[PDB]
Amino acid sequence: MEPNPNRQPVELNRTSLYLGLLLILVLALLFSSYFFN
Amino acid sequence: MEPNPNRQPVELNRTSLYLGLLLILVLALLFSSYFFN
Amino acid sequence: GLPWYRVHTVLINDPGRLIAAHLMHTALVAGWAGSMALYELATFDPSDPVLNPMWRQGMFVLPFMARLGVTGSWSGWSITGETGIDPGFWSFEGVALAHIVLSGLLFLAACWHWVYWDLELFRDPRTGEPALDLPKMFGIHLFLAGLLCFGFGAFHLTGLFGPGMWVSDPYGLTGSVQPVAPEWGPDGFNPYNPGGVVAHHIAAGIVGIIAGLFHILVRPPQRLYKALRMGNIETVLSSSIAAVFFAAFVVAGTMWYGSATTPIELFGPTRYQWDSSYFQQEINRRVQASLASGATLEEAWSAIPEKLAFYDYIGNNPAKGGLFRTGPMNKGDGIAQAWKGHAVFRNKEGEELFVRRMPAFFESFPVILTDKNGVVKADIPFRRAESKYSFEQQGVTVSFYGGELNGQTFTDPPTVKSYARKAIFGEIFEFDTETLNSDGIFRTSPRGWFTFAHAVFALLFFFGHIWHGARTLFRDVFSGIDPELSPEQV
Amino acid sequence: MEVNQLGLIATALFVLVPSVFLIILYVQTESQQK
Amino acid sequence: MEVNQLGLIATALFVLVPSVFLIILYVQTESQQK
Amino acid sequence: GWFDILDDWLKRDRFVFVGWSGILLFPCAYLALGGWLTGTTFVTSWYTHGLASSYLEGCNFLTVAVSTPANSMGHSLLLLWGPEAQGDFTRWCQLGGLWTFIALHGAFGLIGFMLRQFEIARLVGVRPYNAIAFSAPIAVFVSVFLIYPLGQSSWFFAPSFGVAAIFRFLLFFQGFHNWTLNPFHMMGVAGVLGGALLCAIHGATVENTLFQDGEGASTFRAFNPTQAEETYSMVTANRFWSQIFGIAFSNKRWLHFFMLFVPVTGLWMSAIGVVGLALNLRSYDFISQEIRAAEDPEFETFYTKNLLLNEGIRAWMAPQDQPHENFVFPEEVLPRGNAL
Amino acid sequence: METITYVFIFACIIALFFFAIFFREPPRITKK
Amino acid sequence: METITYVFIFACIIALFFFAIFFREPPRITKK
Amino acid sequence: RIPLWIVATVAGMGVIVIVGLFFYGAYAGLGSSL
Amino acid sequence: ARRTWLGDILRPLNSEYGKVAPGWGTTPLMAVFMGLFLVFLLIILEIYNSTLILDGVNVSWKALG
Amino acid sequence: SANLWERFCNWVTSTDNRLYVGWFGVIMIPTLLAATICFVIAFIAAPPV
Amino acid sequence: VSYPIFTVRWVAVHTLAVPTIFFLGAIAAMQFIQR
Amino acid sequence: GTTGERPFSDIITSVRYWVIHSITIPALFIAGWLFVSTGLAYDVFGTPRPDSYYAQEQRSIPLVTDRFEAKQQVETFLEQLK
Amino acid sequence: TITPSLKGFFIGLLSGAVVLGLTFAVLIAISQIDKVQ
Ligand code: CLA
Ligand code: CLA
Ligand code: CLA
Ligand code: CLA
Ligand SMILES: CC1=C(/C=C/C(C)=C/C=C/C(C)=C/C=C/C=C(C)/C=C/C=C(C)/C=C/C2=C(C)CCCC2(C)C)C(C)(C)CCC1
Ligand SMILES: CC1=C(/C=C/C(C)=C/C=C/C(C)=C/C=C/C=C(C)/C=C/C=C(C)/C=C/C2=C(C)CCCC2(C)C)C(C)(C)CCC1
Ligand SMILES: [Fe+2]
Repeated sequence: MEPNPNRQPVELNRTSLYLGLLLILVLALLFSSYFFN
Repeated sequence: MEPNPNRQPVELNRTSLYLGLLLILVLALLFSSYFFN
Repeated sequence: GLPWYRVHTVLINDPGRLIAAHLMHTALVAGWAGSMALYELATFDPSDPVLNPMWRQGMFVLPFMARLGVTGSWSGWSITGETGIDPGFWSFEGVALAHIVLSGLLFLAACWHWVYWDLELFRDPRTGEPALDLPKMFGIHLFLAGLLCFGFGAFHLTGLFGPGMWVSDPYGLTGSVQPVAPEWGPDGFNPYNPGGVVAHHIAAGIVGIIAGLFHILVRPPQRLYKALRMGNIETVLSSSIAAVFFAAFVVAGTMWYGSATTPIELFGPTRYQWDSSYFQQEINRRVQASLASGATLEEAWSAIPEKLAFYDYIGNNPAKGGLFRTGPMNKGDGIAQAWKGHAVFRNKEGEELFVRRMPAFFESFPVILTDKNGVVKADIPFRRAESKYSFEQQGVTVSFYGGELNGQTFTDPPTVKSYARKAIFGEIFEFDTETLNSDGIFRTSPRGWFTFAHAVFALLFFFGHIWHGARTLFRDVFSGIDPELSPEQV
Repeated sequence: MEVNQLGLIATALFVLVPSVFLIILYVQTESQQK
Repeated sequence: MEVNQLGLIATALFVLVPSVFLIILYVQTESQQK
Repeated sequence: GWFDILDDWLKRDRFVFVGWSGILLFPCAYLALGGWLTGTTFVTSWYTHGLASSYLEGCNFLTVAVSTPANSMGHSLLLLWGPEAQGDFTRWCQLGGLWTFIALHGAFGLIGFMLRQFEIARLVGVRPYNAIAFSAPIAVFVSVFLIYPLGQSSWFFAPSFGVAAIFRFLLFFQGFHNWTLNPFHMMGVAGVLGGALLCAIHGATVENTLFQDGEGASTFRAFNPTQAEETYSMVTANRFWSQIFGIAFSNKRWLHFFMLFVPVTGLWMSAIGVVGLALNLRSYDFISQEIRAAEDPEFETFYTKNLLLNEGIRAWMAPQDQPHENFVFPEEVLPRGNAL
Repeated sequence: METITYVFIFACIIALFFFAIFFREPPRITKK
Repeated sequence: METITYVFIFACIIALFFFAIFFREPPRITKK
Repeated sequence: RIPLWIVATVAGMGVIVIVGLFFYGAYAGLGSSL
Repeated sequence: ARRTWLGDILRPLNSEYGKVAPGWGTTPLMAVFMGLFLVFLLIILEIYNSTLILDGVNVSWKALG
Repeated sequence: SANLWERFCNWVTSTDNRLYVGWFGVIMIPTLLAATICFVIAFIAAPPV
Repeated sequence: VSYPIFTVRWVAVHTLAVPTIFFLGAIAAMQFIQR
Repeated sequence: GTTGERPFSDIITSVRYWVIHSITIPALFIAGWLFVSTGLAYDVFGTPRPDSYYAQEQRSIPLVTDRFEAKQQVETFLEQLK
Repeated sequence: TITPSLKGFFIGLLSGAVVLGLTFAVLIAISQIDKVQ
């Protein structure tokens, strides 16, 4: 097979990881109360 | 600071991933019964 | 390289893997359908279609399967409550089975189309580079749609070569799958007439077949092809989404307001039926009729079919409930067992009182009793210090007619107040709270959930449209702008 | 107390799954040569 | 049935956590230039 | 061709740019603003809510409003020439026709306006991130003034156009929907409150990290309208916050995108919450809390306290807030604490 | 709930199987 | 069980905080 | 030619007058309480 | 590229790529059905909203059986 | 076509198949698919025996 | 320059200017109604 | 920085403008005033006059209770000298 | 056939077209009175 020429690499910098995690965690801190209801 | 010269890169090939997952999944299929008891 | 939220742009012009992608998607949606069914079949109780129907057991997929014919199980039972019936292969199990397989096949297909992404069919003979002639495709697809649309209305809904669809009386008591004859008259545009759902698919189907051919032949006017940046697939998206959310906002409305497409015996009552005391009026009408034909109050009320009384209970109003009040309606008030009967309240003077019902808006509501003219005669006081209408001071009593408590009367204040406290919700019923370990807090019906989910998705999809649309008409200025300083001078 | 049984796993998977996603990327980014 | 309440989350985390580990590595390996 | 000539004229750079969009924007936008200003001073809400609602009756800028139609009307579009008003204008006014007028007109006016942004952007050749942003205010208007009442019994329960008439909409949602306890509303405020922070903080950060490009104290004149160097020390700003807050920006492109995201995402969440309040699918209670409060009379949280406040709001307001229900709540049935 | 968990894991192993057989790293000779 | 869940996430956010402040990517000037 | 600064201060007082009439009307009109 | 049986049979259907009609082609004719559709929707909408009543059409759970 | 059946036999016996469906395979592959599918369904939903 | 009079801006300006004053006049009269 | 329109500043300053608007502005004003003071506004908008909220005795509100026969119902509300 | 509300619908469908008319009338006209280049 021919190596598909439409692919690019993917990236996520350190800050984005942090900004990411902060969002996930706080959302969890916000919705957990309603999940346990 | 000086870039610490004791670091090497880490690797996990595709087969290892598979062999890994196979182990994790089947173990889970083996212990879940006892977890739910 | 690519940011996380762009990883899928790797397909913007790789028709092969784009098909490989949509194949996997379809596989998952078909897969979900199959397996969500099995989940319902493993938990749905057919033991009683009257007081414990699918819409009380938090069933979501099971109704959509009955609306088009599938109303039986290989195990013998059936949605309408009949026995000895032979659903054939197309039973709920069957449907569920089918989807699971169709998913597996679409999977394998998705795989093949991924590895063999560079088929020539996607390369333009002229430019020798990947390309898809959108305008002609749309024509093709649209032709197939209308062709299938036609068939659905023509053979399925009509019964010609199919089952039909769900049809019921004005008070969901007789409902079932029946062949529906078309309706091209004016009343065929009435949402509550089944004939309209048939005619539509035949008419729209044909128009769809016609319109399709046109687009397979006539080409897009230069002006347009330029304007609506055709030959650029990320615009087919912008338009599709706009249609998809349009469709969405509509189904959300027909589910909430009701239509021949969302029958109460499959999705539950409507909040507006409770608002206008819909079922309350049908009951009275019947009861007063029985009294005319010389029946006693006992006989009159006893004639009222349980199912009919059940719809006249606020615990089936989709407007009651909460966002995180999960599960079936049964985890709320409990599994309905029987109708205790109509409660008639009277005071020492013999006068008949009436319990002011609970408006959907109110989580909690006070117990107030008035006569025919609406004069407050009795109530349950907050501050007893100066209560003038306490059930005690008024000698309020309660009597029942037809049902569990039929022929009985209760006069001890506590017991009287208990039922009065219950009358507020309409017809009083007997629930089994044990089984599901209910908490006694109202939950909404599938009608309610479907309506909420789709009203949201739609409003969310609008943003998708506005976003993708923009990104198509501004592809050039994407990544940024450049030079000159013109502005304020034509 | 009288909470939801699935509350725990709903919160757990809600935290892990997407966090796990990010981490998978960051680390794969972090380890790209040059 | 009358199973353990934590059984579900115990099995879930037992599968995710270590699988998640591997995947993080594989993907970070996979994306190393040359 | 006339079209390109029609175009030509419209897209002409005037004082107040018209454009194709304008053919939709200006007619509606003016009618919406006009209808309000009309009702605000002349039309009454007597036959609709048993309320005086215009200057002509004695209402002031705060108490004035264009009240919703009766509950009898239902979700009727209430057209001037519809079954209700029957072409008559005065009747139309008294049946709250001016509400659906302002609503529906203003609705299209917001479509036109966003289209304008889209159209003007294209011409000037800039990116449409001003249009994306404006989706948030649309969602709000759409969900609150349309989707919400569309889920209720009628337009009567939509927010009436007016200052005070909006405060009761707030109080209502508290009392009946316990809206403040809703996860989506919270995100909402988090966005607006947090968005009003970014605004303030970034502004101040810039004005006090400026380079000196003039000899005056009033550094406003000292600005180069024609780009070139950064007018403020982005490098100094970074170090500042990095030492006082611990975290600090360092990519103006991201800092500015962030400023779009925060308040637009917030408003979107607050919308979803209301879209659920339409079906009354609220975030009213916590079941675990209620169950313990039932069995145990000494368990008290700031949550239980609030619910009692709601009970009072509903019981004391409902009568004159929902006339069509002919409510009569005897003094003895009215929930009340001690002495008060 | 338990049934779902058992079937899920099983389905995941079968998924693995597929990928392992048809999406392995091609076994290259000599020049590896 | 719930208490544990609430405190955990909180403890996780504070952990994040730490790493974000003291283990960020050093902000490099011009030649970036 | 009418000097701008006069156009303003005249149109200015003119507004304080009308808006002030409104404020008076609050203690006499229908918007009163008497 | 990679031709295939099915691929060739379908080759015609996908080839007329950039092919557009000249000038304002069918546009005006299209702009008529569009206006018709717009009016069509407004009708069925106003019928559902009971703004446009028509003896024979009873927009309720009734008119059913 | 060099002869359909002649080709068929050349494909089946082909040593260039990812999985060598043999002659025995022609009996194997179907029987094993029946066994597994029935099993998986039985083990999950079959009733008391 | 040789500026024109009736322009689009003019139109706009008046659609808001004319009614406004008409209202400010109306309201101003209301300040005297009583009972 | 410019377009065809004649710079407001010039116009708001032109003696011609005021010669026009000293007439026009107060005109509109006195008109609107009369609109209210002649009781016309009350009829154009069906707005009750201070003595037209209730009938002398009645203390009930003229709440419109049904859409289609609303206009008819409203008219009847004006009947009881309301 | 042709009920009062149906008559009103035409009245509104007609009074609407008119507005679209006069609007596009005026526009197309004034548009073709200046635009030199
Ligand atoms: C949208 C389609 C849909 C709909 C309408 C329903 C509807 C229903 N399902 Mg259901 N279901 C669906 C999809 C859907 N399902 C799917 C895809 C699955 C597979 C996972 C299931 C699996 C499922 C199960 C296993 C069960 C149901 C059940 C039910 C019924 C009970 C209602 C419920 O529990 O509400 C619950 C509603 C919620 C808790 C609301 C979720 C809202 C979340 C919290 C918002 C998230 C916000 C987000 C994080 C914010 C971030 C944004 C920010 C970053 C910008 C109900 C009829 C139950 C049933 O059988 O009843 C007997 C049941 O047991 N469903
Ligand atoms: C072999 C073909 C096939 C068949 C016969 C069915 C049949 C069925 N499916 Mg189904 N399904 C299929 C393929 C099929 N599916 C595939 C490939 C998928 C994956 C995408 C699904 C996914 C799926 C799900 C997720 C669900 C079903 C469900 C159902 C059942 C309810 C049907 C329903 O009401 O549809 C509703 C039909 C519509 C959505 C209307 C479509 C009309 C759109 C809005 C118009 C599109 C615009 C159009 C192009 C404009 C041009 C038209 C022109 C004429 C003017 C029914 C038994 C439901 C069920 O109850 O679960 C088992 C269900 O939840 N299916
Ligand atoms: C019709 C469906 C549809 C389709 C096919 C696409 C397709 C696409 N969108 Mg998209 N989009 C849609 C709807 C759709 N969108 C809607 C409704 C919105 C508004 C909410 C958006 C908002 C949007 C934005 C803001 C962007 C895109 C982008 C893109 C492109 C890159 C996708 C990407 O790599 O994501 C990557 C996906 C992931 C790695 C993250 C997904 C995480 C989600 C949010 C969690 C939920 C997962 C869950 C399974 C979803 C359930 C599905 C639900 C609908 C039933 C791609 C062409 C991007 C693009 O333009 O790039 C330049 C881009 O920036 N879209
Ligand atoms: C162009 C901007 C614009 C837009 C989009 C609207 C839009 C609207 N106005 Mg409106 N309006 C405008 C300008 C505009 N207006 C202006 C400038 C004025 C001042 C004169 C008004 C004054 C006004 C009033 C007084 C009222 C409205 C109302 C309405 C709404 C309902 C009217 C309706 O049913 O239309 C119907 C749509 C059409 C007539 C479009 C038809 C287009 C087709 C292509 C022509 C076909 C004609 C042909 C004869 C049909 C052949 C079919 C055959 C079978 C008979 C609607 C939202 C009503 C409302 O607010 O109710 C609450 C209302 O009472 N408007
Ligand atoms: C291969 C094959 C096969 C098999 C197949 C199968 C077995 C399949 C399965 C499949 C499946 C079994 C699938 C499933 C799917 C599912 C899904 C896809 C789901 C999803 C979900 C979701 C997405 C959700 C979400 C959510 C949440 C989570 C919460 C919130 C809300 C919401 C809803 C959003 C056979 C043998 C036939 C043969 C051929 C081959
Ligand atoms: C309704 C309607 C319509 C319309 C009409 C119109 C369009 C109107 C307009 C109107 C208007 C357009 C009005 C206006 C008004 C205004 C006013 C009345 C104003 C006032 C102001 C003031 C008072 C000010 C104040 C102030 C401020 C705010 C700031 C600070 C300072 C001062 C103090 C200055 C039509 C017929 C179409 C149809 C039917 C319906
Ligand atoms: Fe800035």
